[PDB]
Amino acid sequence: MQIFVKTLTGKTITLEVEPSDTIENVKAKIQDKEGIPPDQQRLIFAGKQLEDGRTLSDYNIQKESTLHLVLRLRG
Amino acid sequence: LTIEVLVTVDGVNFRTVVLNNKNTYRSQLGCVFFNGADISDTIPDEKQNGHSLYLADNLTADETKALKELYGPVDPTFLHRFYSLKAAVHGWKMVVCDKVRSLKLSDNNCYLNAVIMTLDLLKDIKFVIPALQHAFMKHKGGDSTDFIALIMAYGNCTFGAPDDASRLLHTVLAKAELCCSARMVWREWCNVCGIKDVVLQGLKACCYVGVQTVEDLRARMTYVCQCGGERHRQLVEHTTPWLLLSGTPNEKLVTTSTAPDFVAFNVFQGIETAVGHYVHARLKLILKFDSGTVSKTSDWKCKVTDVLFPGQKYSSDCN
Ligand SMILES: [Zn+2]
Repeated sequence: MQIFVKTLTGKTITLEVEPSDTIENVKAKIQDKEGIPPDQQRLIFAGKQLEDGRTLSDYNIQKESTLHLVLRLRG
Repeated sequence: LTIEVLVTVDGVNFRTVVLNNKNTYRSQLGCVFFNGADISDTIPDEKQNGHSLYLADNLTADETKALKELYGPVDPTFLHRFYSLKAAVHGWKMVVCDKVRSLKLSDNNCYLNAVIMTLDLLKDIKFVIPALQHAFMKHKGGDSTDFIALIMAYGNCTFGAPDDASRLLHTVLAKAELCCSARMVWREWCNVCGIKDVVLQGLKACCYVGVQTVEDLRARMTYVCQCGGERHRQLVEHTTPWLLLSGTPNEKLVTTSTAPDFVAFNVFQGIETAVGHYVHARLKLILKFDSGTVSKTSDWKCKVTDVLFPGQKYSSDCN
């Protein structure tokens, strides 16, 4: 299964994962594609922030789904 | 020579543990807190004999089970981090301006001020996790140490370190529920695939990340369907006690000579790639709460992040 993650710059990456994969593992895939640490990644799908305690199936995320990557601000 | 202590992880179930004065607490038992202080790397003394200790690791089977019921499913380092954060943030203070409580600036905690002050405006919310709800009720009572430390622990925040208010806010809200009804219905349609409604209920229907205005939330979207054809989406039903919209810091001019609809909002000051500063604001004039510093302005050039709207009662015929 392939999904899509859009950044703020504009470049859109494609990730090959499975419904079983959790958000913690999805962030690991982004780590190997952009170099951005999982600790500083915010994934937004369908207006909801994705938490590391749940998987992709918990958010009903599947094929051809588009995710939004936003960096963790430091205030 | 030897002492006995009472070990607990919940303050209700205790077990006796025998210790000598040969090795450290950590060596004999594990990471332990005594009246809030971590004494793991000290030698047991007669002065602590019979006293109660809070254990953070090397838990028994019973303690682990009670831990999961009390705090939910947490990582092995959670309890230590929570206990440690509690000790660290004990010196933090709330400033009270006209009954309104605001967290005083200290150790880069401004993002926490924005999170907490926003939470304080959200009616009919509660937490499922007993410890979190208990700390929440204490917070509303005037003692916020437990709640602050807990959400920092759940949010994996580090004492003294700058952090993201929106990220923490939605993390905390993901653990909460509404004490009333709420509903949000998206309608998607495509001439080939058909009409599809996406329903959200409860707290989930009161929060959205990606939009910061009611107008943009109710706007019709147009994109490409899975079949490759033209697909649309539009909000057709929204009934909430309140509405929290969150997005990236975008610069605008907020004025009260226009009579806005929103009740409150958070602002990120500084550049987004470096260490900035959060400020919480409410409209009652714009009441600004800068970590204990309170001021009023007619207008304000700022980069809004989270926005809080009143109750929604909306339906669209979608045409
Ligand atoms: Zn279609």
